[PDB]
Order: sequence, then C-alpha cells, then structure tokens
Amino acid sequence: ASRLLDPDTLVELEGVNGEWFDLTNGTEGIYLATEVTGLLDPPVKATYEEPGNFPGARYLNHRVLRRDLVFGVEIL
Amino acid sequence: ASRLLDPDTLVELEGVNGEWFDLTNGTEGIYLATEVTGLLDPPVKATYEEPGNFPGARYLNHRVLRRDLVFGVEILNDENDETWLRRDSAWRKAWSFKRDAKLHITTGESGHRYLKVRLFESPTTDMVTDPRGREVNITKMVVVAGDPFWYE
Amino acid sequence: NDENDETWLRRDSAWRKAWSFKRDAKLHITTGESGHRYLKVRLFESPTTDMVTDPRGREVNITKMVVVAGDPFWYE
Amino acid sequence: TVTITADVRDVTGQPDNQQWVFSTVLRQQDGSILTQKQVRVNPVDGALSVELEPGFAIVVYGEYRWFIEVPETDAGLWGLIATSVAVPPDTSAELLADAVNGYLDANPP
Amino acid sequence: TVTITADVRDVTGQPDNQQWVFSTVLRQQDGSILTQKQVRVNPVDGALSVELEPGFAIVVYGEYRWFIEVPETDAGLWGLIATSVAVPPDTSAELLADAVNGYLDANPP
Amino acid sequence: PDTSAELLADAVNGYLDANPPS
Amino acid sequence: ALKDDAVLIAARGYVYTAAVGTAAPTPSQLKLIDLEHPEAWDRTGWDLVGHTSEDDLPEFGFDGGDSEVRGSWQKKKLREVETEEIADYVVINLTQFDETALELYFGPNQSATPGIFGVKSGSVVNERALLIVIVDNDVRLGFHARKASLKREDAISLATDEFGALPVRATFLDYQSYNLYEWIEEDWFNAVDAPVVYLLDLGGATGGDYTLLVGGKSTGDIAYNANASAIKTAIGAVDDGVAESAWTVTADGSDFEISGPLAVALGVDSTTGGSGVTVDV
Amino acid sequence: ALKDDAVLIAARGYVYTAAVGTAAPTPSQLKLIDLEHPEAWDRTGWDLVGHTSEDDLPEFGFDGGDSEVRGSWQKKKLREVETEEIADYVVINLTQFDETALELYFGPNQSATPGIFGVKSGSVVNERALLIVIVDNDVRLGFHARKASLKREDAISLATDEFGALPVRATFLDYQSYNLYEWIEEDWFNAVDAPVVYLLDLGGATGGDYTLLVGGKSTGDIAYNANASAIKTAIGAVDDGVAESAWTVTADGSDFEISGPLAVALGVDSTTGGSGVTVDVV
Amino acid sequence: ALKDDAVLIAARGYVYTAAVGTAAPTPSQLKLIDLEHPEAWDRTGWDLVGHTSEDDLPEFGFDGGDSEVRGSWQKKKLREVETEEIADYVVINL
Repeated sequence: ASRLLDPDTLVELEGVNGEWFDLTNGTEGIYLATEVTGLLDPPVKATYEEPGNFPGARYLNHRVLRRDLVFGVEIL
Repeated sequence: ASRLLDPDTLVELEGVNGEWFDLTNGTEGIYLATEVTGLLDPPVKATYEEPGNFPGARYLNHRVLRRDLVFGVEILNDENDETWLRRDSAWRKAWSFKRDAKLHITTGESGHRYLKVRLFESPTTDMVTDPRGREVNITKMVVVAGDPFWYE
Repeated sequence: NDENDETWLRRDSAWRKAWSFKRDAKLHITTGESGHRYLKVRLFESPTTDMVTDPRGREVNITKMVVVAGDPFWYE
Repeated sequence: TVTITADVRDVTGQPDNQQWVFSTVLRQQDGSILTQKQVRVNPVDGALSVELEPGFAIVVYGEYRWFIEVPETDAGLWGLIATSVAVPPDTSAELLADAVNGYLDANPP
Repeated sequence: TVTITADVRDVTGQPDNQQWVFSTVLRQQDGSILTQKQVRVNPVDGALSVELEPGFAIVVYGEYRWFIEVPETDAGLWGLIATSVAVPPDTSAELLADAVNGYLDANPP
Repeated sequence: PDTSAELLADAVNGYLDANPPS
Repeated sequence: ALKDDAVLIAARGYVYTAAVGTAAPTPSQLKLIDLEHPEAWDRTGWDLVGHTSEDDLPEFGFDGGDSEVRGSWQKKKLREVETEEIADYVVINLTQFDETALELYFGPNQSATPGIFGVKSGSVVNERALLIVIVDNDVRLGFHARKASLKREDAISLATDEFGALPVRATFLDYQSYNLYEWIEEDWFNAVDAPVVYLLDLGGATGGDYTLLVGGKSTGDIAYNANASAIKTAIGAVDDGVAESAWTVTADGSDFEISGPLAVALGVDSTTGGSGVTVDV
Repeated sequence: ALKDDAVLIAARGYVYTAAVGTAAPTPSQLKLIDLEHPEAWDRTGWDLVGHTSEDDLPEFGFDGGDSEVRGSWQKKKLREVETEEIADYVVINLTQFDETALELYFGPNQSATPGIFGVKSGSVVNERALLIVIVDNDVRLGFHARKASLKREDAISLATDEFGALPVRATFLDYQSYNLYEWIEEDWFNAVDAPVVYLLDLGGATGGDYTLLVGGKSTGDIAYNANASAIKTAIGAVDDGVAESAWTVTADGSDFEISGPLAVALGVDSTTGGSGVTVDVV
Repeated sequence: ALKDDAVLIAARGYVYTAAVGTAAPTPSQLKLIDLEHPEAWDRTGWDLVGHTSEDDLPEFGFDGGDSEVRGSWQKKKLREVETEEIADYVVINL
C-alpha cells in the first residue's frame, strides 16, 4: 500500500591506477549525474535478407556491438 | 442511445522458453503501454515504372515486407520478486534474436490469431534516474516478424 | 464505431476488402455542374490506423489511404 | 444438429452473399459444451444454409441482433427471426441438473 | 493425477479449440507444493483433457472465471463448473437437498 | 477458499438412501 | 427601436432529452404544452433533465470560427473566409444528483445493484436529442437539436452554502439531412403577413351533419343549419388546450369565416345535397 | 423542476481511507452508520482522515478530456472524439498536523524515534481505498474508490488567523475488474420506477360537491357521492390535450387513488359534513 | 473527527540557523526550552535569524512534482509516476 522507494544500488569506479570512487555516496566529491545511456542491454545489429519476390524477410545473423556509455558526473 | 466501449481484446505473449505474459490484465506485472505501430496491415512495396513520355505509370510488382512492430510495456515496481528489476529481467528472458516468441491476439468476433516475433534491437529503458527507484518504467520494444502474417 | 456487424472492426475490414494493389477500384465523383466521372485507383501503401489505444475502444477511427492512379484521368 | 436455411437477395433480385453470424450463451447440450464462438456463414449465391444445435442461439446481420430458439427439426431462418424473443434464456435451473448428473456420472451406485 | 475432460463445440456442432486456463492458490497435496501458475490448455479436435491435482483450482475461459474443487477420481469438466455456479459454498443445505430430491424424483438412478 | 462440492455430494448421497436405490 | 415583443429576458426555462432523431413540439403546440409534465403532450419521448442552475443559465457557445479577410496584391479587401469549422455547443449546469443527471454527466450506470452508480475507464458515446424551452412571461422560445453529444464540461462543484453542480456540454451533430438545430416561435420566424381566416361553404346541401378536423383531431358533429355561435362552440369543445374564447366565427349567407390558433379542415359530411360542405384557407 | 429531494448542499462531510480494495458500506448501511467512529461498523478497516477545510471542500477534477468534433471533407459533423485520456481525481485539504495527516501528505514516516516525523529523498507509492460521505439533513451521498494514489497537490500553508493546511490529490486507479469509483445513495440510483398517485379523500362529507384542478385548471362539479368512472370523466373532460383514456382512477374504501400525466389539486370545496375534501400526493 | 488538538494556527514562531549537520532539540526538550535564548539550550549552536514578517509567514514550497497516470493500451489506469524530482524549500521573510 504505502512505501518509499530507496534502492540499495551502489556504483563505484576503479581507475587505471587502482584509485577508487564511490559515485553513489560521493566521499571523493563526485556523484553520478542524472541521464545515463548504455547500462542494461548492449546494442545488437540484427541482419535480414529478402527471399526474392515473396512475403517478408529471412533472419541471417546478429552481432552484439561495442557498448557506448554516456553519463555525467557532478563534481562539488 | 448511450454506451460504454469496453472491448474483449486479449493480448498475450508466449516467450521463447514457454513463459506467458497477459499484457491486457498484467497478472505478471507487465502491461502493453499505449502507442503501437505495426499491428493491422503489413508494409508493402509497390513498384511502378514511369518511362518515356506517355501520361501516368505502369505497375510492375508488389511485395509484402517484414513487419517492424514498435511498442512499449509498462512494468510496475512492487515488492519481493515483483520488483521492477525481477519483472524486467523475466520480460527480457522471454525474447531472442535467434528464436521466435509468439504474440497472441484474441477477439470475441474474430477469434484467436498469433504473430511470430523476434527482437530487432535490444530492449531499452530510459535512465534519467536509477530505474529501481522509479514507480513504473516503460521498456521500449523494436521487434520483427520476418514471416509477416497472423496464423490460426 | 457502432454495434454488432456495424462495429469499427467490421467496417474497417469491409473497407479493406474493397481495395488491392493489383486490381482497380473506381472512385466516382458526381456534381450538378459536370455530371459523373470516375478515376481508376489502387493501393500504393497499406491502409494504416493510429493505435495510441485499442481502436475498438475508440468512438471513431481515421484510416489513412495512400492510393495511385497509373492511368491518371477522370473518365466518362 | 438441425439444418436452418433462407434464400437471400438484394432489391434487384441479384444474390447477396454478405455474412450471417451465429452464436449462443455458454451451455451444456448432449454432454458437449457449446462455447459462444461467433460463426461467420456466407450465403452461396443466395441459399444461406447452416447446421445448428437445437435451443437458444443469437443471430447477427448488419445492424441487427436477434435471439432465436432453434427447433428440433429443419426450419426457415426468417420464421425464427420473425418469432425472435426478447433477451433472456432462463438458464438458472439447468446448472443444478448438470451438477447432479455430472456427480452421478462420476460416482454411480 | 486426476483426469478432467470435455467435448467443446461452437453453435454449429463444429469444434471450438480456444484455450482454457487452469490455476490454483499456493497449497500442499501429496508432499508437493502446488503453485500460483496459470496453465493454458487447448482442446484437440474439440476434445479437451487435462490432468489436475485434486482440491481447489481456478478455471478461466473468456470473460468467465470459476472456482472448482477437483475430485479424487476422473470426471467430466462441466459437472465441476455446474457445481460451482448452481450451488455456491454458503447455500442452505436444507433447500438444496430438497431441490436435489425434486430432480431425483423426476429422474431416479 | 472453501468450496461447495462436499455439500452437493452429501445432499445427493443422502437422497440416494432417503429415496432408496433400484 | 423596432420590435419590443422580440426582446428577451431568460427568466425561467426547461431542458429535455429524448432518443436521437426525435421530433420537438410544433410551434403551435409549444405555445400551450404543460412544461413540467412532458408525458402529457403528443410529441412523446421527451424527459426533463432535472433541476438546472438558477444562476449559470445555458451558454450557447462555439469552437472554431477564426476568419481572415482575403486581400489582393493591391490591398483590395475582397471577402472574409473561415479557417476552422464552427462547432456549436450548449453548456448545461445540472444541480440534482439523481441517476437522471449522472447518466448525462458520466454516461450509463456501470453497476447493476440498487443504490450504486458505478463508473469505469472506457470511452463513452452519449448521444441524445435536446430541447430547451426559455419562458419570458407569455413568450416561449424553443431550441431543438436532433442529435447532441454529451460530455463532462468541467468538474463537480460542491460548496457549504450553494447547490452542487454537474456541468455538461451538449455538442450538436449532423443527422439524416435535418437542420443541425432549430429555434421555435410561431410569432417570430416565418411569420404570416396577417391572421389566417378560413372559409367554410355549405355548398348548397340541406339536412344532415358534417365534422371538421380542427387542430388535427375530429370535432363533435355539426348540423347543416348551425349558426356562427354554434360552430364557435363546436370548434371550442374538442380543444387540445385552445379554449372557445381563443376562436372567432363570422359569416355572410351560406359562407362562414373561421379563425383561431390552430389549423382547420373537413373530415366527414352526410353529403345530403349540392357539392357537400367544403373548407378553404 | 423534477426531484428537489435530489438537490445537494455539501453542508458537512467525512473522508476515510483504508487498505487498497476495501469494500465501502452498502447503500442501506450508509443511511444508519455512525460517521465519527468507523471502528464500530460492519465493513471494517476505515479510518477517519482527520479534519478537512470547512470552505475549501473536497474538489473533484480531471486532466485530459481534450475532445474534438471531427467532420467530413464536406463539413458534416459526424461524432465527438476523446483525444487525451481522462485522468480523474479529488483534492482534499487536510487541517490536522498529526501523523495521520502527514502520512497522506509525505508518505510513510522515515523515523522510528518517538516525537519525530522523518521525510527522505525518493519517490513514494501511496495507494489507499477512499470513501467520502457528504451530509445534508437526512441525505447522505457516499462516494467510494477502491484504489486512489495520494500525492502533494500544493505547498503546506500557514497563517496567523486560519487553520494551516496540507493539500493532497487522490487520483483514481483501476483494480481487479471493479468500477473505478462508485456513488452511493439508496434512494437515487437503480431505484424503483414508482408512479405518482394522488389520494382523493372526500373527508366523510354527506352532501354537496367539489371541483379539482387538473394541470392547473378547473373541472366542472363533482357530487359528494361519485364512482371512479365519474371522477375519471370529470378529470378527463378538462380542456387540455389529455384523453379520458390516459387517466386512471381506482378505489380504496372512502378514498380514490388518481393517477395520470398531469398534476392534480383541489380547486373548490362545496361539500357539506365531514372535514371537507382533500387530495394529497402519495 | 479524530484530533482537534492537532489543528494548527501559526500565531507566533521562531526561525534559527546553525552550522551544517547540527542536531535540533529533542521532542521532549522542545516542550521546555526558552525560544528567545538559544544560549540556554542543551543542544548548543543554534542562533536566531532576527525578526521575521508577521504578514508573510514561512512558506513551505516545492518545485518539480509534475506527475502523470501511466495507462494501458486498453485504457486501464495503472499507477502515478513523478516526471521530475521534487525540490523542496521554505521561504523566510527577514
């Protein structure tokens, strides 16, 4: 019936020198901003062919592409 | 004189592992979410030639193309294994690029038909903020029927 | 969208049956000032309806027609 | 099943082959369940002909809806339409008989 | 375990193969946990049969929904539905027993 | 939920004796 | 100044509905029907909409109607043209909460149980015929529309010290080649140049009796020798609301001048001589 | 006019919330229940919301309802079409600052500490059933929604000389094939189509005559003794378009029941003996 | 109808500021403390803001909070969703 939604989601970056950032709690002064693209599923290119002069199309193949992540960080 | 329009339309998806979703009643916590493109007639390419100087054109061919169905589903964020996260992953498990799911449509006056459907692009949720913190999320579906007709 | 076999579903179905890509329908126009002429017309794209919500639950629906006359004249 | 028929024309005496629709309320008859499927029937150049199960049926044509009692012998469809009843079949009593029959078929003496 | 069956037809006596849906609340039978699942069954050539575990089940078919008690031996499906609709759980044992008596007097075993 | 089937069974079994069998 | 009799104060009025396409009272009937009992009059099928707001009278609005003057290239103002199609409506403020008013506001009751009005999430089609009678002393406007679509205009008003309200918009729609709507007064629209006098001629008949159809129903049979005052009472008896004092009969020889609120015609004559009796406008 | 008993002043009223899907009191129960103590009555689990604004009353509303008459290419007006879907709500102005009002305005208390109401960043799901009873004299119009979602409509307001307010919106939602909401009153909805009757009582008179008004105009003279056929004659004989076949008159001992398409009243009494004549609405 | 004692008229009131993170008086202390002299309180660090308007009392606003009903393709009203984050504020007239 009545409930506040507060997820236990914790996001961290481990850097190329083994430095760490908590982007959920901002103990390094950095937070993940609103508007993230590229979490959840990676892009897929599906491929179909025309069957000659007949209805529809036939499945050939599909490939998972590189994952492009677009985000921002809020730096105080 | 006065009337309520309340159609008997039932929309169901059978997933690639035989998992079922009622997208009308949402008993699995998932509903079909407003604007649907690509039910009703399939796309057709009609070819005409317009050669020389005579008035108008000649018909050459017409071909039924693949259906690109575009739709969304609204997934309610409830408690335990009825959280948005558990439901959107149960939804994702029903679909494949390689195997056909079936979309079933039933009406009182025309009966039952189904469409064989696959993913054409990866299902997508907008993430302005953490979706586990949202009350409802819409997952956007771009799906193909390569055999473009509805079967009994 | 009226009742029984006069529902929108049944009329949009009867309407769709009148048309094809291969065979001509005749669009007939009559006026007092020129009398009667007709145009030989075929589908060029499949008829489409907006489905923001289930069309059976809508009190009126527009079906969009894109049609071609490859013989472009109005005939007596 | 019983054969119900009519001959169907337009005002100029040419055949009219638009569909007639037959249905019913959900009920048991001869141990089968009759299921409310709407059945579309084309006249064959006039000559509408459909086999129907006796008792209650719904007829639809264009704008019209009629409730009919199908006889136990062959009949003309217009006679059944002219004699059409207002909405209700009195189905409440049949379900008790169905229950006691189904019970006695499941655990007889 | 128990086999429940019917023959299902449209108003013309031709088969109707639309799905019947079977469910139950979470409960225990012979050591098994039985779950909230919905199982979809199609009649084959108009013949319907489904194995069911005895006790409480939910049957949905189009707009209709019925709560049935599946018996410990094989039975016709419509008798279980007729039992659910004709004689609700909170009925008077007195007047229903006299109604049963009245039909038995009209048609003994 | 509670269900009717035992009640109808008792009523039919009762009258299968109270109007004796043949 | 021109016609003071046509100047209108909408002091009281009535709102009715009926099945789509039903006819209103004729202009000669509207002048005499009992407005609180629509079951009493001959154009059957009308029901009262219930109480309506005492302030906030019916507003006869419209959507669209935006217009341009079309100009030539040399600044000549040629003609005025409509850019959007005028959709006429009336807004009606209902002020009783009976099923009569809720069925106009929400559409048909979705509950079967006694004492409940239910509402659901579907789309509703709610088409009616509509009649509004505006009463101004002894003047009576009718407004009639054969088909109006009904919807919620605004939300339900509630207050501690005023009547609650259920505001509906009635939107006029086309039906079977009739007018979209009609205004009604015998005295103000398609008015006659002078009061109509009918001529009744006995045609040289002698003996027997004859029977007029005054106002579209049969009179009590009139003897061939009846004088003007005898005809005055015979017309002023099978009334349909018009008393004897409303008519006037005058004569010269075998020719009678008949005048009054309703129509006159001849139904039956004993046919005892000459041409028989006849009537003309 | 038609039913003046169905005209409404919202002079007092009560708001309750319950767990989602909770049944409201029946139409027959609503005429009797104690509105101050919802813990007492047969359909349990309603709690009072607390005090609410005594002049900014419960305000119904809707969003959407954007609607279009669409016409043909030849300017015929075909039908009227919903374009934006109707979303339907009530606003309630709350005037207690107890936790029972704050749980509606802010959602669940995020503190366990006695004396503290805590609020956090994040979205709240706040579903209830809602019941509103509106009262004027002996009339009690009920309104029920099985599922409403509660949110802040506007800022908390404070004044030096008026009760401060927490404004909440309750938006109605679909649930388990029930109606979206219901209006409850036993007298007003799915009621009996009972015909109007006028009871003519001759008062025990033993001489003279009387004259009814039918449709607001006089009949002739009716003798103190007359059968239903003589009453139906005198009523039908009046100048209006109503036929003597449309009226009905029937006996009940000393009194006649009159029914028909017009109002009936007593115009003149010239009877002798008895109380004098009376005709009354049944 | 429930608590008459919980109905509030804000006839007087006091506005204080402290360094970020400072704890308020406990619910029990707030019944007892002298409101004109924060120096006397057990929860130290509070200081009065000065006088504030008696016409323009503290206004508890918020920005955002625009919200929509999510609805099925078959018109079922499912749930309300907040479109924008509620940014919550008080306006004080010093």
